[PDB]
Amino acid sequence: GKLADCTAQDLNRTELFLVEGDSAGGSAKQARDREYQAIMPLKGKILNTWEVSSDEVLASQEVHDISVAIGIDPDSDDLSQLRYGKICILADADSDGLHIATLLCALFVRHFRTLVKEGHVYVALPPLYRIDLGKEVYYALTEEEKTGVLEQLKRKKGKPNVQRFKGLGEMNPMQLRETTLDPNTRRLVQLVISDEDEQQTTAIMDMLLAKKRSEDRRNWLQEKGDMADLEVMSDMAERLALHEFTENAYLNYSMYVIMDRALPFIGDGLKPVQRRIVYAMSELGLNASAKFKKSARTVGDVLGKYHPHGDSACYEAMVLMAQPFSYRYPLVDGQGNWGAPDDPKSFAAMRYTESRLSKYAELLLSELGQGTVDWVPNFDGTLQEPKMLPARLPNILLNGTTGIAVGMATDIPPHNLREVAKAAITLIEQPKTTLDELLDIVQGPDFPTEAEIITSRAEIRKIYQNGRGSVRMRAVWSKEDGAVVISALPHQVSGAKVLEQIAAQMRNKKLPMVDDLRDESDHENPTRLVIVPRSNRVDMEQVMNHLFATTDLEKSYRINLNMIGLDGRPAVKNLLEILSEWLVFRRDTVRRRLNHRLEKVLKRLHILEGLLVAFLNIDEVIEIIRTEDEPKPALMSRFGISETQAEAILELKLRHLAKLEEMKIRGEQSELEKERDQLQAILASERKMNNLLKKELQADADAFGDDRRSPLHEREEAKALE
Amino acid sequence: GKLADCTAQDLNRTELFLVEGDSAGGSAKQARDREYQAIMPLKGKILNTWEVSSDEVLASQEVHDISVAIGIDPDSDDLSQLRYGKICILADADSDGLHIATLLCALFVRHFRTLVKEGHVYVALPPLYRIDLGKEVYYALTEEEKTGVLEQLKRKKGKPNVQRFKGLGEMNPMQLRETTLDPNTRRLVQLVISDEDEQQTTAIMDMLLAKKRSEDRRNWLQEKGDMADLEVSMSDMAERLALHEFTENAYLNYSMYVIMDRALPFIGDGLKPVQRRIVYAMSELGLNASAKFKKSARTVGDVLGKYHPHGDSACYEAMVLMAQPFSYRYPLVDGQGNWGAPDDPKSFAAMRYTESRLSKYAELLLSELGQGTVDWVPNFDGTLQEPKMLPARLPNILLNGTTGIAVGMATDIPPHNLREVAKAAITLIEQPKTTLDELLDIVQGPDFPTEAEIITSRAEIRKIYQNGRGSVRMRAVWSKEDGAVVISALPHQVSGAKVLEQIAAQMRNKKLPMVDDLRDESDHENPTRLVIVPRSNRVDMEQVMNHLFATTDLEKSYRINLNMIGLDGRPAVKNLLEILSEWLVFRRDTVRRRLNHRLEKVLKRLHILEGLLVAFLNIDEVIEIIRTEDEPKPALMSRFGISETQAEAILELKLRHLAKLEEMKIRGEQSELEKERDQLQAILASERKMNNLLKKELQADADAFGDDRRSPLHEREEAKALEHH
DNA sequence: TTACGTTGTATGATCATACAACGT
DNA sequence: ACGTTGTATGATCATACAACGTAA
Ligand SMILES: Cn1c(=O)ccc2ccc(F)c(CCNC[C@H]3CN(c4cnc5c(n4)NC(=O)CO5)C(=O)O3)c21
Repeated sequence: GKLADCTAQDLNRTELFLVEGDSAGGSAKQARDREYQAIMPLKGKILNTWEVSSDEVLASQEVHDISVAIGIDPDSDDLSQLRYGKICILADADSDGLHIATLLCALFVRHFRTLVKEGHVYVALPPLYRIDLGKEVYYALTEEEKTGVLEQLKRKKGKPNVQRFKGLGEMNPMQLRETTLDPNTRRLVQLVISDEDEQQTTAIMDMLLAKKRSEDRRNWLQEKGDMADLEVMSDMAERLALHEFTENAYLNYSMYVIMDRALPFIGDGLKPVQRRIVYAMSELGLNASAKFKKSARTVGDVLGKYHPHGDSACYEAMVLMAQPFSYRYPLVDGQGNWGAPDDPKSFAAMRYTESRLSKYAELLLSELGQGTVDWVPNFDGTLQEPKMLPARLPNILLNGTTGIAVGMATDIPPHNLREVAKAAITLIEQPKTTLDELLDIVQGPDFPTEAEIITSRAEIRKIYQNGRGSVRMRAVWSKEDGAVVISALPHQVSGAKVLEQIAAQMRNKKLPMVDDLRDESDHENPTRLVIVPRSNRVDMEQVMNHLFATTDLEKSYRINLNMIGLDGRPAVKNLLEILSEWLVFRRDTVRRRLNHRLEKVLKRLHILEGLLVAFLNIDEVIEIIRTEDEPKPALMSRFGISETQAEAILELKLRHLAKLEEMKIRGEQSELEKERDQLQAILASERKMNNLLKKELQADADAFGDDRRSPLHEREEAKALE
Repeated sequence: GKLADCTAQDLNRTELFLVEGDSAGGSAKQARDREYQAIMPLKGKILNTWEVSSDEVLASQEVHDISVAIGIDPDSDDLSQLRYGKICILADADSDGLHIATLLCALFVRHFRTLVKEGHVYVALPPLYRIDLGKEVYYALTEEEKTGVLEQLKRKKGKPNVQRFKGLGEMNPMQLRETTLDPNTRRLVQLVISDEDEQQTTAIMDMLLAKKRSEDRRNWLQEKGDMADLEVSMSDMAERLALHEFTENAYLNYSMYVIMDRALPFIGDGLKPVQRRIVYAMSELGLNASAKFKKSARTVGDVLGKYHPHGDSACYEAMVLMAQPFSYRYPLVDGQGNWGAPDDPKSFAAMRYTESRLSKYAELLLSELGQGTVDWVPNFDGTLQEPKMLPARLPNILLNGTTGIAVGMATDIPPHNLREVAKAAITLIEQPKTTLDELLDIVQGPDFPTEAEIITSRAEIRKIYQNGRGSVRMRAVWSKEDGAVVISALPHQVSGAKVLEQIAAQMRNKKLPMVDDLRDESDHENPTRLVIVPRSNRVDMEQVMNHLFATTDLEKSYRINLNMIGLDGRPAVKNLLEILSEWLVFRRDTVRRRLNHRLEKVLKRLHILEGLLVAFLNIDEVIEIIRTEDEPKPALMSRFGISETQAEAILELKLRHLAKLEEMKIRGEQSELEKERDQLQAILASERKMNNLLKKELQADADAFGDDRRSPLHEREEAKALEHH
């Protein structure tokens, strides 16, 4: 039993539901009104059928099963020949479910135009959130309706307990039946194109799901976001046009992917999943000095506390943060099979691996508790998570992330820590610093390989001025004992792949100067593959140039400095803009940290003053406590003391009545007064704060920095043979 | 995978390593000596190859990959020269790894006996424990001397720790190379079946790896357990070993681990270790019955990273089984999401799309956990503590029951009614010399979580509960409406869809031409409603029902094997009287421990209160001593004849407590604690008082958690109707 | 009369997609 | 044309082990 069939052929009311996965499929099949309804499970996502011919959809198995399970052949039939009466799209209310629904809708448009023109295609409106503040069960579908509860929430008892349905599997079968399956209360919407909106629907769908219209999708997203800035409805409708449903669903999915899935934040240089992973690891006490713990617990904590997504993506992000060959400055230190340079994805499983935070990760979490960043409730509302991290160094450039989203993408390469820190310090010293001065300090990307960067300085200047660009890297080809020994490989290049590519040269004998191909790599020499050419009359250097031109020993890397800025909007920024925005972020975080410490110092100083007042009149204070029935107001009135100070006096212990504790209090008061003076002076003068920032950056660079790994030297274009 | 072949054909020294999986495969491939060694991954276990013919081993991919990767066809001969000289087994030192090694050894002996006689079979001895103090690489596997190289760290920093390395994944590739792959430090052992002991080896292996002789292996296990007051000065280093020793020891270890830690429940809490770890981790997560639901992914991660060193899928399956009402008579887990269906129990969702919490019944296992009721043991990493047992207020081993299969033994404990078992326990406490028949007058028998009917006679049930082993039978519950048979209840673990398919198969084959309409009128209001409409009112529907019972799944049998781990720590088959008596002993022990814990707390607090009152009487002198003496504790002890803990309590008193209201509160606390101490000592001093308290507690638990019997017991005929010319 | 199918903790892996952007 | 980079949507397979009941 792969699908679910009914026990009736009456086309009047027979219904088929296309669900996301068998996790929801089980709930749908157990909650179904069989002989009336049917459920068809799909193995995950489907394929964009807009840019594929109607005769060529015979490769995927989900759509093949749909075609066998549906009367309509994939071509434009228009005949009735229908198995199930009503065809419904049952996709989860999350943005990813909306994307799957949009893909299914595109498939239903390019191949089943009759099923929409006749009016037999329906879309389910499943809820995503349930609010239970009492006997006031409330359901919502989107975050824009999960925030309208802040209106009728005029209660001070019975706190709301929001529950987010992770798709449909989280939903109980009876709840799913009542919301989206039982016709007496289900919110099914008939999707109609009609002659009035046929052209409009075709135009919008072509704009959305086209491989070449991505520019017009960027324009669409920009325009809608801009007019959303101005104005951030559901009228309980039984029918809707495709041009509205598909447009809204793809807008939601694109915005979610752009701002919550694939683009990093300028401050911490992390995508949301990475931030949640690091925060959950910190909350587990998995600091660099702690003992290793199973990655399974970390993944479970991330999924059950902050991230409502899959296991595999979280584990892949963890491995990427832990792999030295993927991250220039890894955030995770691991024990076990954490991948290999030739096969990065050959890592073990969360049951057979141990993980801990790296020392570098301290630069993202040292100031987390000192009111530095804003915090937001999690999906269930039972916890709080940091929206950002107090990055002491600009991790967006030191490590860099590569990601692809809807409309946009990003390919930020890593850079050297010390050089970027020096650039930031120079920018602080001279705010009106040109890009060229910074490029004289950073010189460009610093990949985690000992290979060479061959792109010219002028091209790098163009890339760092316009943002977009491409860099190129080569190999080290130094000769020892008359034999060529390759010691360093380009980034994301497998030695086995290079050997297999060279084997094409060996078999085709385009260059018959070779005499063997062996890999003598060992633990002492990480990569040692020896290629023995002819004698010393052939000038093998040009043959190496040809090999660079043909094989993967010289490769290019895209650069797209696209990120979410402090304004909350994606944008492409140059080196100067990135550094300025990160400096603003660091100044803000340092100000918040200083204010937090100042508040703590002032409160403790007030308490210490009250304690000293109590110590001066200890006998009278004890007499008042032992004689007066309400000693707190009496203490407040007699000594002109505050309620918090009176409570501190009342909470003093007998052991503190000794003179040594009084001396300790006096010393603490003196030190805290000096600290308060220093903090107030720093917060009052801009130059003092700039000096503090420069000192912190220099100290962090000296304590956590390292030398450049990939030297930058200009090289020729190579290329040969024709 | 792609067998990661080497770049050399020298048959003299080429080595192939069989690993347990690509998780360990990556580390092995990174730890390999290039063209000197090779690694072939295996997808878990393969098969017991002892009782399979030499022509039936070659298959699609399991044995075929090994045979191709080695060249030697399993023909007991043909020792050619194709791929690799030496064949090595790289299995983890854990009991499952020993099982894998035993299976591989069976495959290599029953079909490649020449490859062992000539000497080409080696076993790796990888370490399981790691001490990580310094920058001096340490590896060693052992259990008798949990010391050793540790002691050579009396000149560096750091305190002893423990790393269990899981099975192989936790090892770093370089660590794997140093331990079991690089010959300069590798500890490989050549497995040789000497010609002098071959007859003995075949005798042992036939005892071990036989589908039918495995049953009577309990005598081997029983003897080894009995001879526990003996132990091998260790096996030291031999550089070579006989299979008769290696296979016997490995299979003994694996069988003991499966019996006592994987498949048999403990008599006290009635739980297998994985279930206990799940429940404990849920309790430590605050997932009480009154708490909010949390994602099962977090629970599984906690179980795997804190207490259970095994796979996630098995843990999730056990959790789902504990949560399904149609699987557990008294479920321990309450869930939100797709937690399965009675017709498709394994159709549940995933731990990312489901929420879980402990059930109210689970309180009966954890309410007294925080006291001194149970023993605690360090976990695998040594950074936490785990309860060896749970303070079961009721005998969950009989109320819920578990079914499991292990090496040598198995167990099929059926569920029972809570109230009936509680009444039986109360009667046993009242009359210790109560016969089995008297208990059976209260306990009617098993109580499955279905409204179906139990048809086995009372005498047969008595025989089952007297001899332990037996079999029970259940028949569906059906009712006639409008002259048509309506089935309302189905037997346990029976899908309605399966019954409908079976009856439709009979209808299509026209075995029963008296039928006229087989319909499924099941709905949410009525869980099971299967309607059989016969062709008219002259058809003997009773005989057709008897035929269906004899032929379809409407009548099913259930094995009963009351095998469990007793308080002695040894598996045994126990009868109803033995189970009840042993659990009563366990409950008495736990209650005594709880009372002693509360008594100790009460006495310590009374001591502190006495010190506080003494301080209150002489507050001025105490304050003067504190303000004048640098070390006030000995001075207070000398002046007031007071204890060190009392002196510290006086020093930790707050100024707000110096008021008269706090003194009155302390005096009231003292009076209440004196009464509590008197009551606890009276209960602990008299057996009759403790027995009365136990009866009261059992009755209260039965009244708060009990329910009526779900499966009535009514005797029915043998059926066996129709199917004749 | 002899071969298959369960129950349940365990050993373990593999399959099809979206989405932007450039080099081959 | 294809093949990558990486967070995301959802699943699929081969076994051990005891003990009885179909069932062919
Ligand atoms: C994992 N595979 C393979 O290799 C090979 C083939 C294959 C075929 C179909 C499949 F469908 C799967 C996935 C199994 N089904 C996934 C479960 C596991 N899981 C989860 C979550 N969080 C965890 C954890 N497991 N494990 C821990 O230890 C703690 O964290 C879920 O939520 O769905 C497969």
